[PDB]
Order: sequence, then C-alpha cells, then structure tokens
Amino acid sequence: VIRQKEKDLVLAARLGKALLERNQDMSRQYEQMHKELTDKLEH
Amino acid sequence: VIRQKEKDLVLAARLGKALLERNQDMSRQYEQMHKELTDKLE
Amino acid sequence: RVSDEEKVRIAAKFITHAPPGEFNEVFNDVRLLLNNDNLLREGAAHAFAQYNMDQFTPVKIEGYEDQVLITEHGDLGNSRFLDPRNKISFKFDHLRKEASDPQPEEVDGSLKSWRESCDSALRAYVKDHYSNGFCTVYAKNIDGQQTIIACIESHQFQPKNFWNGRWRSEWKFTITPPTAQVVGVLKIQVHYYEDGNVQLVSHKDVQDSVTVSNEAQTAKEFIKIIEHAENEYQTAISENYQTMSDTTFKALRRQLPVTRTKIDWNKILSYKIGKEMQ
Amino acid sequence: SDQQLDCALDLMRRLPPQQIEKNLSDLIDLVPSLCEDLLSSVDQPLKIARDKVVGKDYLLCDYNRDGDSYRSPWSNKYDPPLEDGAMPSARLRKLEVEANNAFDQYRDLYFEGGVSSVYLWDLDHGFAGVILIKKAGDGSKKIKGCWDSIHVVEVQEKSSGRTAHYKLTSTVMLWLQTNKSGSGTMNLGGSLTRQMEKDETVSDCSPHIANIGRLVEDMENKIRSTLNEIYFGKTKDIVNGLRSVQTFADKSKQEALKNDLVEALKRKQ
Repeated sequence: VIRQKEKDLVLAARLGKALLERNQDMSRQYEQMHKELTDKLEH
Repeated sequence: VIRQKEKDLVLAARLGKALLERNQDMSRQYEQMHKELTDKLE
Repeated sequence: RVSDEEKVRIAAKFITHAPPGEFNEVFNDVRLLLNNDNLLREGAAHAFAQYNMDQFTPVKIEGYEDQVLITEHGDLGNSRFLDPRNKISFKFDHLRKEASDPQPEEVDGSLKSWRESCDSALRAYVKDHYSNGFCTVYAKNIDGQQTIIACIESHQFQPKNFWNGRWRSEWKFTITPPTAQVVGVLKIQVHYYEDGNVQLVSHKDVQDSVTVSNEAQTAKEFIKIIEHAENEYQTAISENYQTMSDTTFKALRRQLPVTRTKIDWNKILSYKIGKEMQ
Repeated sequence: SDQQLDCALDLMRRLPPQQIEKNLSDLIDLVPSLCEDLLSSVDQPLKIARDKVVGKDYLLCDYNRDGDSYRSPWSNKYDPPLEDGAMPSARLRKLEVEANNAFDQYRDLYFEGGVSSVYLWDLDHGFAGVILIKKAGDGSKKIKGCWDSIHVVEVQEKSSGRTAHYKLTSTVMLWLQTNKSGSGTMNLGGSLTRQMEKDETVSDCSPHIANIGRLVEDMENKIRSTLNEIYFGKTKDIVNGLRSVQTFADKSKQEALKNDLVEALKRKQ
C-alpha cells in the first residue's frame, strides 16, 4: 500500500532515527566519560 | 510511484539502520576504549 | 536523445574491447542494457564476428578432438571458416560458441603441404612451450602470393581467481620463397581484478626473415625464429616487470622522495623550509 | 532499471582503462536519465583547469563543482563566473590555502612535478576535504604515464581535548606505457581504492592537516607498493603461467622430480 507503507516505513525510519539519537546521546556521554577518565589520568 | 517509495524508503529506513549499526560500533569501541583508559589508569 | 543506428557503433565498441574470458559478461551487461536484441542482433553480430575472428577464438571440432582456432584469414561468408586440419568446412555460432556443419571442405589446394608441415612443427612447438596452447595454420594463395598464416593461442579463464589472460600469437609465414620475411604479431591481453582492476596489453611487432630453403628445414626453422622471438619476448616482458619499481613508477611517482626520508609535516606546516631564500 | 544500473557498473568495471572518459560518455548516451547517477561511482581521470588571476592549476571534481563552476583554491573564485557559489568557511579558507601549500610540498617531494588541489567543506563536528593529484608522465620521455589520485578525507573531530577521528578513502588510477625494444609496446592500465581510519591526537605541533598528510602519505605508499608487487607481479605470473620458456618434457623432468619430492615430503608424515 502506498499510503500505509508511507506511514509505517517513514515511522520505522523515524523510530530508527530516534534510536540513532539514543545511541548518539549514549556516544555523547561516552566521550564525556572518556574525557573524565583522561582527566583522572592527567591527575 | 509505488515501487519508488517502496525501494527508496525500505532501504532508506535500513540506511538509517546502517547508521544504527554505525552508532552501535561507536558505543562498542567507546566502551572498549574505556576499558583501556582504565587500564592505563591502573 | 540518441538514434538507433548509433547503438550499433556503441555495442560494437563494447564488444571489440571485451577482455578474454569475459565476453559473455559483456554480453549480459549489454543485453540487459541496450534493450533491443534486433539492433544488437545485426550490429553486435558483426561485432561478434570481428571479436571472434581476430582474437583467434578457440572453436571445438567434435569430430576429431582438435579444438581449432578461428582466424580472420579463412572464411566463406556465413561463419564458413575453412578448417585446415582435417579439411572440413564448418559453420559456427559466435554466441553459442559451438561450431556447426562439419562438411568435408573441398579446399582448392593452396599450401596444404606447408599447412600441415609448419602446422606439425608448430604442434611440437606448442606442446613444448605452451601449456594450453592451440595451433592453426592457414594456407592461402593471397593476391598471387603463397603464404602460411600460422597462429598460436593460449589462454586461462579462471573467474574464481578473478583473472584471465590470452596469449595470442600470429606469424605470417610469407612464403615468398627467396626471402620469407616472416613478419607477424604476438599480442597479449591480461586482465586481473581481485579487489581492484589491472590490465596488461602488449604486442611485439616481430620482424624476421629467412630464405625458404626447404619445407621441413623452414618448418623447424620457422620454429627456430618462433622459439627465438617468443622466449625473447616473454623473458623481456618479465624483466620489464622486474625494472618497474625504480624506472616506470619513478617516472610517475617515486617510492620515497629524493631525500630518502618521510615528511616532517610538523616542519613544513610550522615554518617555511627556507624556500623563500635562494 | 536498477538491474540495468548494476550491469552498467560491472561494464565499467570490465571496461578498458584507456578510454574511460569516452566510453563513460557513451554509456551515459545510452540511458541519459541515469547519467548523473553514474558520475558518482565511476572512476575517470581528472580535468585540469586554469586559474587566470594567479597563474596556477587546479583540478576538477564534484567537490569543487560549485553549482556548475569550480572553486579555484589558488583564488577562491568560481569559473564559470558564478558569483552565487558556496564559499567555504573563511576559517576553512585559511586552512585550505595551507592545505594546498602542504600538498604542493607533498606532490613536489614524491611526484617531482604534476598538479595538485585540496578542497574543503564542513561537518557538524569537524570538516571534510578532497585531495586531487594528477601526474602525467614526462612528455619528453617515452614513458607515457598518468598518475591520478583522489583522496576523500573526512575529519570527524571529537568533542574537545583535540583528538579526532580521521576517516579517509583514496583512489589511484594508474596509466603506463613503454615503447621498449624488448617489449615493443607494453601498455598497462589499472586502478585501486582503499579506506583507512585513525584517531591521531591533535595538538599545536600536530594539527589536523599534518595528520591528514601522514595518512595520505602512508596510503599512497601502500597503494603504490601493493600495486607494484601484488597486482603487477600477479600479471607477470599470469604471463609466465600461460606460456613457459622452458621446453616441455624438461619441465616433465623437473616436475617429475618435483612430484617425487612431493611424495618424499608427504612420505615421512
């Protein structure tokens, strides 16, 4: 179906992008954890 | 019209899923690097 | 928009440059692309005739187990190349790659003695230096001149190993009895594409002569000139590959700079080396 | 017509690397609706432009193809005269002029001549550039060669602390010929492509451009090396495997004793 797959395929893409940003925030905090570990290394 | 949307959007949502694989490898390698950072700290 | 008659020249251009052992793949990528099998049927059929008459195509003869070669120098129109060995005429489907009609060719008689004589000597030569070689000798009274067009072909079509290669060799044994200026060509095309793409294309315009003294003497002597030029050519090619890291590539790109060290990027970016001063 | 595109790419894959431009134009002349779909993954040589105001040279690709003009890094101008192009960052313009400078040094050290160009563009957390290098053979010499190099680099700079993630994709489109008496004419085409990524620490002594310079240097050394030994030796092996120089029945003797020693080695197992 043109319309129904528009709704669900773009929704799967939207949810996939949301999960992308989930892993992005994870990676954001991951590099934050990385710099913290290096700060301790510096000390 | 139909198959254009079907091909482009199934594989486009799966291209975003390719970015999901990318981000998953990012998180994996990040935690491995955290282990190594702690190793150096040790 | 492009017309239909230009598509014939296009398909001809794509078939006449197809690497050995990869003709069928060019055919698939041109059949699923040109979309009109009638246009490429006629145009590409002539292109198939060219591509299979010039590259000494290995054609199988089911009657005598010889696997003769189709050389440009012998034909009677509808793929009716005259097989010199066994004196049989034959039709051949350029696409099916299967011959047809092994009619016993009533050859007019040109240089049949020379044909099987120099053919025999070349069979010995092929069985000496060619692993999967194939010999074929065309005898013809071309334009009032008796000549032997001995041809040599060897190939390896290994698609699982991502490579090909087809040693092709022609020797116009010009039977100009007082001075057989045996001038021929040994064209080579080698393709390799494992994780990349590399193509070797070469040929040596061999030029040599000898008086047609006798038949057996010039048969094995023809082999003497052949073994000379071929051992010479293969060896020389190998040494051209040997002297390539330092000469040809150094014409293009050196392995290391003339200072024989790496680049201190920190130095170049940090300050100008003194290039402003001379 | 997607299968048609797959077979088209395979046709370019098996196409002779001597007439890449002409045959690419021909393939586009078949289905022109698929034209600028192919000019993204079909490798062809470069185009030399001419900066009129500076008196230099600059190569042409899609990254400098601003609209339908080309941003001459020696002048930061567009040719055709498009005064509406996408100028790079002024920050990146300074980084780009020093990039062009460093790669002119690079090019002069390895290529001893030739034309080069380095363009740049952004990224949210970094930037990205391309490095064009085109070395034609010595026109005076008989070696008609044409080295062609394209280096897609993407600097994925991290948060702070000056540590980055340098993603690089390269391509070399070789070309060679010798009219030597021992070989007649020995044409030699060829093309490569690789990828590499490293996370070298950025510093005041180690800027991004220096990291990129080390990566481009190592990459081209690997490609030139890899080519010369693996691929070209493979072609030499193919010519030697086709026809052997030694007479057969002599090779039967050596292969006979070879199989004898094969039995000897696999005899004391």
